[PDB]
Amino acid sequence: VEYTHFKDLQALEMERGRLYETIVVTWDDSMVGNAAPIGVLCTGDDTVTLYLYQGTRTVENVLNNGRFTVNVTLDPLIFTDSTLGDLEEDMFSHYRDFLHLRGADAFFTAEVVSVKKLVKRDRESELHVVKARAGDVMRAESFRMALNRGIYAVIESLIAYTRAPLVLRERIAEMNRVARKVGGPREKEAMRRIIQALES
Amino acid sequence: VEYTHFKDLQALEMERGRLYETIVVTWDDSMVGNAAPIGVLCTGDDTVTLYLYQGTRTVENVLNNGRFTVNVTLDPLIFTDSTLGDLEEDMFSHYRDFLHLRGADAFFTAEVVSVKKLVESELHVVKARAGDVMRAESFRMALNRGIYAVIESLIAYTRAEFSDPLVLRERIAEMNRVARKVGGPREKEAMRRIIQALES
Ligand SMILES: Cc1cc2nc3c(=O)[nH]c(=O)nc-3n(C[C@H](O)[C@H](O)[C@H](O)COP(=O)(O)O)c2cc1C
Ligand SMILES: Cc1cc2nc3c(=O)[nH]c(=O)nc-3n(C[C@H](O)[C@H](O)[C@H](O)COP(=O)(O)O)c2cc1C
Repeated sequence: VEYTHFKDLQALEMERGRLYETIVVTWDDSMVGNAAPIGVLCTGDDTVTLYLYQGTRTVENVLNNGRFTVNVTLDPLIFTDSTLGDLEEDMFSHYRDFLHLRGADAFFTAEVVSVKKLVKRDRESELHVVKARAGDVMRAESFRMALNRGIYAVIESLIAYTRAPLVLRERIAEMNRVARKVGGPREKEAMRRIIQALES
Repeated sequence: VEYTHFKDLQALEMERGRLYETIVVTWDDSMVGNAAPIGVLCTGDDTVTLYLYQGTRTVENVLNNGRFTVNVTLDPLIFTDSTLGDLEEDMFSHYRDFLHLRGADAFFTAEVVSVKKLVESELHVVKARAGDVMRAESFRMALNRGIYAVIESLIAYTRAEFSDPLVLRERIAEMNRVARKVGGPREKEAMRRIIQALES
């Protein structure tokens, strides 16, 4: 596809504080491409943060060269093929000396400005918090939106509500976590309203 | 907000065989507005199908006057408020002899062309023709859960070794149901690959 060059992330309509599901493309020093789904937190007009688990090709590539592209797509097969295994050589395109996803609705180049270790606890792992600056922002005519799970978590909770015991509370809890993790104040307020109606 | 008029559903990039999550606005004889989330199956350039469970105001209104609008929004509080209770009067607007959702990114008028009663619960299958298609500048996409069903399945997949096979089995089963019901060939194929990978 053909890309139009834009100044920054506002052309992708990314909003400060939201986490976007994206395909992150990285490469080793032989320029062998790697792709994987990674959440990308928008922190400002031209900055993002990534939270990267240890021992993946994504983190090792990124810590080795400080470079990556973030790629917007809504194709479930790209998310699937880059999770179950590796994308084929032909899924990688060059842009200057960055690689990106062939056929991405939008991508931006990114350079690492800081990295920080971080203990994660849920249900203990150590992660890298990688803050980056966006360089060139490339948008195709096929771009519509960057994928965000906030609206989906509210929708799944409403559907569960319409059919409302331990599983339900559990579903509502997973969805609330997702909404707080990735969403904005409207999503979080939606979740509050739903939990309120469930308590009643 | 301002709308542009369009001929058919292609303007909203709805695809045949996909189910969209929308707000359906209906009204009684006194033109009292009702809004509720309803799935809308796109069946062609200007046709849709709705599946309407018994005993809602939505079905009562639609079977009574054979008219409604389908309204595109991604606002989580609108889905939430119209599920938990009722939208207030200022949430309805006029278009010709139809009501629509005030502030919708897009809406279309629809006229019932046939209805069929299905049998536990009673269900009405309502086929309708799309009339005027009205698109605002804020329009990006109509909401569809297919990509989210894949996304949820892939996260569950990456967490496979760390959770109990039973909840995992059930979550994949349910995301499979969603992709089947709402999704296109790519989402269905994605789910097929995921389930296969889990079985290996
Ligand atoms: C939708 C989704 C979101 C994900 N987000 C992250 C994330 O933000 N950070 C991370 O380290 N891994 C994340 N992952 C998991 C990685 O994609 C997964 O570990 C992948 O196998 C890494 O492969 P790699 O070794 O090629 O880098 C995510 C996976 C999915 C399916
Ligand atoms: C995301 C979502 C999709 C829904 N889809 C349908 C559907 O297609 N058909 C239906 O009968 N009800 C559907 N519902 C449930 C109704 O919205 C719900 O019963 C609502 O309370 C009806 O309100 P009413 O009495 O104003 O019509 C859906 C609910 C949600 C949250």
